[PDB]
Amino acid sequence: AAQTNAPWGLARISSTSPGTSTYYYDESAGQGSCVYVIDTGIEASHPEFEGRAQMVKTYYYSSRDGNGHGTHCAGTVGSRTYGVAKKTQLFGVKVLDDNGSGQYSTIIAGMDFVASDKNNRNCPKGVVASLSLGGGYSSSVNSAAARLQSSGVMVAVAAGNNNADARNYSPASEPSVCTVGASDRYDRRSSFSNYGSVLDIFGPGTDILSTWIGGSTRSISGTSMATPHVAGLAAYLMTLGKTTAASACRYIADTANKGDLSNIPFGTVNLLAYNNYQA
Repeated sequence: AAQTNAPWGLARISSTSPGTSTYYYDESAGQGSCVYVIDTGIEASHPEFEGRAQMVKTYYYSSRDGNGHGTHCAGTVGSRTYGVAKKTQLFGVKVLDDNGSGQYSTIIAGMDFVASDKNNRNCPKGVVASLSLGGGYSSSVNSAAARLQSSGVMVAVAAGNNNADARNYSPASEPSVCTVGASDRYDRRSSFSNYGSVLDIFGPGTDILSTWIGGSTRSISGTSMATPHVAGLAAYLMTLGKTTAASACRYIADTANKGDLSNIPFGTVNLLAYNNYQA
């Protein structure tokens, strides 16, 4: 399948070169997979989600996304126009308040929730969790992410936006999950992207168009935007049967575009997520 005039990041993930604008992908499109977006919520009524999104858990007075961040990330995973995996099922877990903030204890509870809640959902092709959030190093936060991964969920986490080594941030620094840095449309490391040996992969993160609350759209930047590209890619590849939740991060690194990014510090992987789809 070909989506013309796609957001640059979608075109990038199906291309061996920057500077194109058509996204190419297998029509299976993540059907039969599920992606949990652990964030500020998801505006599931947005026409872009086509009935495939739902809130399953909140720790606050509403499950609604009063911020937009979670809706934007969910749109990059799986919206019809802005999403990588256009037929996946999206499940929202609201661990962040409408200012985008959340206590680590709530975030940990949300991760353990997903590890159990997947047993209440139909995801024959597999389960992914996208975590566009983080703070300072916490062994308890890292352990929660490790448990979620161990339970059979492909966990993708943002590297962080400090232009610093991600070893000092959580859950970015957890070795067993997929830690995602951000790149721009010219294949440069995004100016804010964290780096370091703990990164597994880069995805598009600068000037990413996606869904927003109020049935709208906007372009924003962050490792929060790169993470759902990788989460959606994992769901897409799992639906194709090419990999599993336990092996998807390694498979994405195996099959990435290699050596194409600029300003990658010595010791950080130079790997850009790529679907290897041959139309």
